Amino acid sequence: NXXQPXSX
Repeated sequence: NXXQPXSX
């Protein structure tokens, strides 16, 4: 998860 690129 995260607003970051595909991850988690």
